[PDB]
Amino acid sequence: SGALDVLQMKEEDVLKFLAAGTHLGGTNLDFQMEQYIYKRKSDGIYIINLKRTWEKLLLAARAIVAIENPADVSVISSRNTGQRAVLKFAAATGATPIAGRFTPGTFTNQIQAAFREPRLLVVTDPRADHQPLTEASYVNLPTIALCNTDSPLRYVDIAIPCNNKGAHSVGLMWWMLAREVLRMRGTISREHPWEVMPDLYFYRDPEEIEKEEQAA
Amino acid sequence: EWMPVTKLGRLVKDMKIKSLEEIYLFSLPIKESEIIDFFLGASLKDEVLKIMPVQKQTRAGQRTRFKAFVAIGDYNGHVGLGVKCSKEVATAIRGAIILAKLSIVPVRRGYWGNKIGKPHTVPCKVTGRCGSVLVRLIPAPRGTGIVSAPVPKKLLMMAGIDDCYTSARGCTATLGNFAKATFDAISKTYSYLTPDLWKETVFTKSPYQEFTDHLVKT
Amino acid sequence: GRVRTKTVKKAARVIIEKYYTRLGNDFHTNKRVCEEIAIIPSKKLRNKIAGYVTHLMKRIQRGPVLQEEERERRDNYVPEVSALDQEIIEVDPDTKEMLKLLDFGSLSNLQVTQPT
Amino acid sequence: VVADAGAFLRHAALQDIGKNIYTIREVVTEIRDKATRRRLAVLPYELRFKEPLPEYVRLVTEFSKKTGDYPSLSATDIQVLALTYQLEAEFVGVSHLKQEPQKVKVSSSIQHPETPLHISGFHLPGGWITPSNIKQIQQELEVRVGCLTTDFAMQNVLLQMGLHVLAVNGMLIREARSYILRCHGCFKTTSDMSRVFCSHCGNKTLKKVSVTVSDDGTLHMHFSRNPKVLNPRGLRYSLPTPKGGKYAINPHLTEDQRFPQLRLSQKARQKTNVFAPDYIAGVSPFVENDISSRSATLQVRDSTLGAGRRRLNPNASRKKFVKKR
Amino acid sequence: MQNDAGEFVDLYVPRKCSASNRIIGAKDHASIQMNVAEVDKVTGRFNGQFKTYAICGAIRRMGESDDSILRLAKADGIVSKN
RNA sequence: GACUCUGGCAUGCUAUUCUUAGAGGGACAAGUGGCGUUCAG
Ligand SMILES: [Zn+2]
Repeated sequence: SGALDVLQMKEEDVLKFLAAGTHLGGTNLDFQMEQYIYKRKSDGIYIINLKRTWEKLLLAARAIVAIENPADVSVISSRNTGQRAVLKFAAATGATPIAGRFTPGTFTNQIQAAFREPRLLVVTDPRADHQPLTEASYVNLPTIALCNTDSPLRYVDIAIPCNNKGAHSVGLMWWMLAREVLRMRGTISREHPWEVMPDLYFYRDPEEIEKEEQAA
Repeated sequence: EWMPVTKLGRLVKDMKIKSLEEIYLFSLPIKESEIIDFFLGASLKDEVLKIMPVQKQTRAGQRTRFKAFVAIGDYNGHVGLGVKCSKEVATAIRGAIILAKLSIVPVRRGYWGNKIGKPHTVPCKVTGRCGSVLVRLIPAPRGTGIVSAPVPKKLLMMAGIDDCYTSARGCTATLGNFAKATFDAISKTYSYLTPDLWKETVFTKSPYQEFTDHLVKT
Repeated sequence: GRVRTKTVKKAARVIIEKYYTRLGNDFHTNKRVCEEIAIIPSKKLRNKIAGYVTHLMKRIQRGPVLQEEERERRDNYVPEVSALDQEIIEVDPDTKEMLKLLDFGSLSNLQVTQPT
Repeated sequence: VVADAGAFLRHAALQDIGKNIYTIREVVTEIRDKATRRRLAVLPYELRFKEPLPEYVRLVTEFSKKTGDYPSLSATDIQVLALTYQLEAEFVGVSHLKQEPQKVKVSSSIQHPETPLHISGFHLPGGWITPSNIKQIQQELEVRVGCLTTDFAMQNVLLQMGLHVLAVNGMLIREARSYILRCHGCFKTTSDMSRVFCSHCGNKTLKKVSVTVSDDGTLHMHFSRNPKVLNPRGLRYSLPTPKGGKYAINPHLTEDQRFPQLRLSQKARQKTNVFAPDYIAGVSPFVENDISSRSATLQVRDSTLGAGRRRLNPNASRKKFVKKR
Repeated sequence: MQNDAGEFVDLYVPRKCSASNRIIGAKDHASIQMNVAEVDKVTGRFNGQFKTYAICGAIRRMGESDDSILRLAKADGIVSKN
């Protein structure tokens, strides 16, 4: 946000952030992430400032939009909570998704079936996805990372302070990132709400799949 | 026939990238030897610094492989240093040549006294360190020549440095650390910041960013 | 003579196992849905793929030689009501203080819960 | 008399007690116990299988997510609940049951959640464990239809909605005393006591809260008014860089991060059983330890071993010559 | 760099770091040249211009690349104050 | 030569039906009848 009244955080976004629990960070704290916290509460939980989260999300969306080829953005998730969302993010944008195992040597070993050369890297979790951070360090790739309070900031350029442990928070962050990228490009109107609701981006958890197929 | 794998190799194969310095401008990794083969070509000469035969240990036994230390160099321009251990000596030599082609770095050249003509010497006194081996390069007046041990003389002659005073420290008997320390000193010649390079850098568009429309089709 | 290439074989097996539903019997419809589906370099490879898949859909629909559609049906599930749209949401007093400092103090869905 | 899998695990032969025995296939076929499948082919066959209706499983889920138990429930659990719902609706009149249940009432105490109350062998100031009582200690033991559920969530939802359920004891139960885990960041309650990360926000923040549900349908839960429970002492510490590979162990910050597979060998995880009929023929009184395997050299340990070591705060001082794994 | 006659006697001029003013090396493969988009001030849609920041590999190693990019974004008006 | 590239026809786009040279189409055994382990051919 360049102090633009269009790009400010609205009431519905704040309600979504409170509903998922993005303000509820981790319990540990990395010293480089202390700039993005609000206060330490009594029982130990670190509160994530939502305005800084909005500003870093806008910075990340601006970085993604500035990549001309939409396939040059690589979006990787290793753990389950981000997986579907990453695939859904591809359906929003066209960026190249890696869900599941990230094979080492993807960005460095040129003679491979899964060798690919991106231009911008977007990472669900810097703690879980350390290997693509190392490869991006080797092959000159800037990094977007959805960082929590206890998240190392080695080889990341834009750290988005948010809760990334819960499935709802991860899905919400990916959905608002996709919505902001599509609004920034201009393919969807900023005034009307997006027709894709954020519940499309959440983890399925097959026992809950059984419970939901039961109630049909 | 060369069939490139990387996007950089695809651009080098076509006429999108005209010079090697552009690839050195954005510090992109050169992962193919054919890029250096295409840009420099016949101007690259090779000089095998050393062949050491060594006995590889295996449960089958002590079997011999040869280790090649090769310094490749484009005169008044570039050097590369390659180390390769292999079964046959020719295979080790060509592997070291390939690994030295992948490590081609530019060297900055300056003047000792007043700036007349082409640069001939190292711009400022620099240092390269490798395993207790210290190599120090000092600017020299024109016409002096390289005053060094034979291996750094080889490297500085292939760098196009016409003249340079040298001082070494440590166990210089081992050739690998000595050559790598000289190579590191050559890299820090250009990595050094001087009052000449004080202008704010205007950012030219990246080669992947400029020719992304051509790279959509491939 | 003429023989089919192995890359065409594996790509057509992928197309058959992935999206057999939208594929049909006409050559040009199969070709256009094939160029719609996958990442595709060349025209001649596309046409070889289309011809081979058309011939093998002439084959397999006479006789043999479901999980992925159910998987993608589970993948694009959309609820009638968003789970984020809750009537009353719990809020911390410190989180409420942060919201007041960030100027969103006029919310209606928040309920402040004290640590008992 | 709807039999849940908890009665089958406990060898509850209450087939003579009831007559309307109704069970699900997926509450009996998933059991990996050999003795249960052995006695299943021996037990008299008067139990019968019945399927619930989609409307009734829909309604059961509809008020179960208003009770706040829906993440704790399972699919076959909902099958059992709605089967009992359909049976009591089709036999007995439906006016007995009430929907949209009562609110919670909060009454905290000074007692710790780790106070050892309601343990049979434990006694403060007489409570003895007699062989006349070893058959008696099951739970808080207090006409035609009922349930044989052992999970607290099933009892909770069935008693909030209003069905009289029972236990391995023949008499119907009256009160439900248990513990739940509550997040103190998001205030979401889970009936699964085994888990350590909450389902909503995912932090390592679940804490124990005691719950008592009366036979009326009124629930009251006790918090602990103790500063030791909500204390941020051993929580912030410097973390190592994340290591990869086959051997790296991570500090376990999320519930579903991919750990490398580091299992124990079969000889390393054999525990000696002493009441076997052929134990006395053993040359050694004990199962021999495993030192030969690669897992022994890597110091691979069980998940149970080293539990109080994790409870120490990392910002402390250990013994000089000891190393924490 | 430039001789007395006036010719630029140098192979190429290297880029410098946007935060710590250090020269990016030829094989500094952790170095980053990132483009951040500019938008119209009335609609918030992508304009076509972008601001470019270069970060050396050492700052990316130290974890200070995020703070440096944020500081440059506040300086260039991309990120609002507070 | 079961390797790589590629032509015939464009009244289509580009500075354009007669000359140009970049791109985009068009051809893939595609369809028909027989011989065929009824599938490879
Ligand atoms: Zn929680």
